[PDB]
Amino acid sequence: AYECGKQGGGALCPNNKCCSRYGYCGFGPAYCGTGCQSGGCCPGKRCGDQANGETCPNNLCCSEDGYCGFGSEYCGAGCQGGPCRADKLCGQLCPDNLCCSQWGFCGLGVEFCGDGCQSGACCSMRCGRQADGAKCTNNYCCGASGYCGLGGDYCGAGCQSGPCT
Amino acid sequence: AYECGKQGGGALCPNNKCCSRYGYCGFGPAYCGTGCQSGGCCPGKRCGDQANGETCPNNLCCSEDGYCGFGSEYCGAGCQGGPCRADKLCGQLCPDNLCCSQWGFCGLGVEFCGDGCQSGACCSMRCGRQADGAKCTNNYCCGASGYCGLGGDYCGAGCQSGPCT
Repeated sequence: AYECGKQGGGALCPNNKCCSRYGYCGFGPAYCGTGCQSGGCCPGKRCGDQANGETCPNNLCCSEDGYCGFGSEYCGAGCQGGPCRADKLCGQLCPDNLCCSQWGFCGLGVEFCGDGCQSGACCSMRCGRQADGAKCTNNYCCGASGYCGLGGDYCGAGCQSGPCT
Repeated sequence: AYECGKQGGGALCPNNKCCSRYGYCGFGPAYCGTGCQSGGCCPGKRCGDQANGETCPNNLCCSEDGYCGFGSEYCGAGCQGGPCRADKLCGQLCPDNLCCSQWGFCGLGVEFCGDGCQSGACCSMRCGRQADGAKCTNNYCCGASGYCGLGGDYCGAGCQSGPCT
């Protein structure tokens, strides 16, 4: 029955719905208030230096004061995680599986994850006996056919390296 | 069994993991490639004026070209959705259940969703008998105790107004 959070295998709700303390999605005090696991919690979940380096779920911004939300108070000056308005440098893996572009910036989409992607959720990174025994970054699995990724297709049968099985 | 997407009741994967065409979370082409439902798809899902107004899952930014991603190419100049670097005004709902603050800006966290929140995922907007018959915004449900929200706690038993079941 559970939809989200610890009870639902770490799933997130869609469209910023709060995951209640019991593992169901919705809005209002029962979901977003005390015990809120993810989504648009009110107040925002603690993050960053104020929570042992935890990032915000759902790609929220971590404010200077270590709360998760959106808007200039969260993503602007002093933003310490998520989609901050400042460019995010990398070389230092990107947080939350963001791609480190050829040019050393974090993001998602082909400009970041496509050709020249260094790390994170790259589109097509080669590994294993297909790529000279090359290793995957981010502790991803090398798949049977020599692509880096995660999930059963890469970590399951024929997995060459990384956290197989 | 299913984790995400249509098969997983619309749930999102954590940490920008891609939801495969079969409703499982991971990275690499099997998950992020053709049929990718959410997460860090590559290429990014179509969005905005290139997808009938649809917004990016997981609060990704919609680029001016109508692709979902993060970084300056997506969130910066020309961004048409998600956590764009530009402030977003409201008064005119906010997209993706973002709160419209009393000052008419979209975001999440207490500065937006707390005192004076006009619409979206407000922390504690009163409604129903307890608020002299006041209505909820966003087609939310008014719960039995007179708070606006969504999910079984508000739309279920005791629901006063909005799309009760």
